[PDB]
Amino acid sequence: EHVILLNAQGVPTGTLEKYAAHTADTRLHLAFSSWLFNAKGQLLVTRRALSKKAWPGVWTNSVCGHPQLGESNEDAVIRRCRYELGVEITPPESIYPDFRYRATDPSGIVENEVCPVFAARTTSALQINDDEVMDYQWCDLADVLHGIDATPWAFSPWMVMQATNREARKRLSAFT
Amino acid sequence: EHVILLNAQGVPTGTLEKYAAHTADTRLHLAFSSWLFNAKGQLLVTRRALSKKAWPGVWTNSVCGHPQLGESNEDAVIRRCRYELGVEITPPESIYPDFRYRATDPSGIVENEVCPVFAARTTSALQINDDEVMDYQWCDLADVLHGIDATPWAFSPWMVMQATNREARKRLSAFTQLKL
Ligand SMILES: [Mg+2]
Ligand SMILES: [Mg+2]
Ligand SMILES: [Mn+2]
Ligand SMILES: [Mn+2]
Repeated sequence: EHVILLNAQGVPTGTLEKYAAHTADTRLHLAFSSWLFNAKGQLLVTRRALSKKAWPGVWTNSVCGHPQLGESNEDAVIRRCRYELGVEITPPESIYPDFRYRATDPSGIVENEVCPVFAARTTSALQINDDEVMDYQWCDLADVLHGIDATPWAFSPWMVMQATNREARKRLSAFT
Repeated sequence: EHVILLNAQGVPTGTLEKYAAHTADTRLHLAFSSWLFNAKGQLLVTRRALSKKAWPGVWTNSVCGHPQLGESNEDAVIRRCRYELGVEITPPESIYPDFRYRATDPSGIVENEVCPVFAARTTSALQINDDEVMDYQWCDLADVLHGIDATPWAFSPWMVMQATNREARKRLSAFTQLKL
């Protein structure tokens, strides 16, 4: 797998192997973030495996990943949902198209991404890939927002940023 | 380093090497838990390092540890605060002396402990020890308590059990006063 390097204006300029790409000096690249809800409207929150290079063991929104060259964001979401969670989903919907962020994890590993945000509903049972996900919780979106608002440090920095953007929170609040 | 083994009634029967002790079938042993507040009354919350054998990478209260032979529970608090956090403290106050818990961690390691709970003030700057703590935050107690209420699964189970104990929570609240 790779990541897609982006210039200032967001234009793809080349690629890097994905593992090699995330370092203390990560360069800007393309990503996505997804928030998954089940048919009952519960939010899936996941805990990243301790083997992930960036933010291992961190609670976060359902699924993130890295679109490959010429892959649509919707297809990347679908792909990683299958890969990380063995789950089938409805067509992903746009909830925060212009999200972009840079952050450094506790060991000094940086994410630096153009990271459009989506939401979808699961249409099958999860089947967990424990190389990616070490724990998960189905919960009310309302409670998750309360926890994000009270102890943001207990969640990934991008999950906090996405959830605290007015429009994004508005749009996630509707999948319930 | 060892742990002090306890029987049925809470009576020590011997010691066991610490690493060897914590397994899928951990025996009952002595521990402690401490909640630390700075002068301003903020609570120190910490994130266990990824290398901890039990609940690695989990957010929790300030410091937990295991009294050793000849050591009082309070001196163990003092020692671990220095070892894990580099920090000096005021005399630890007993806020939940009867706390006991058993729990299995995400990879199946069991903790099975008599774990009196304390609170104290820090009196020096932190010098975090990265072999034990990977992250930390100074917070308002109320915020932490709201977080635990909302998403209890995001924290260590013992942190949540202690914080929702009415008596222990009242003492935690007393430590939020600003103290020069
Ligand atoms: Mg991912
Ligand atoms: Mg400890
Ligand atoms: Mn990335
Ligand atoms: Mn123990």
